[PDB]
Amino acid sequence: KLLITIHDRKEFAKFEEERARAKWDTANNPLYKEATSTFTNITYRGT
Repeated sequence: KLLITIHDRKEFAKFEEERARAKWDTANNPLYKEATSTFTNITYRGT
């Protein structure tokens, strides 16, 4: 629908993937203005 049609949803399931890092987030809100989900900002390498 958005870009890949696979992780566009799946990173909202395990939250461990994030291709575009929630980006589309259509599984939650319209874009990502409300509450998007990203670990990649704090889970960089493991610090």
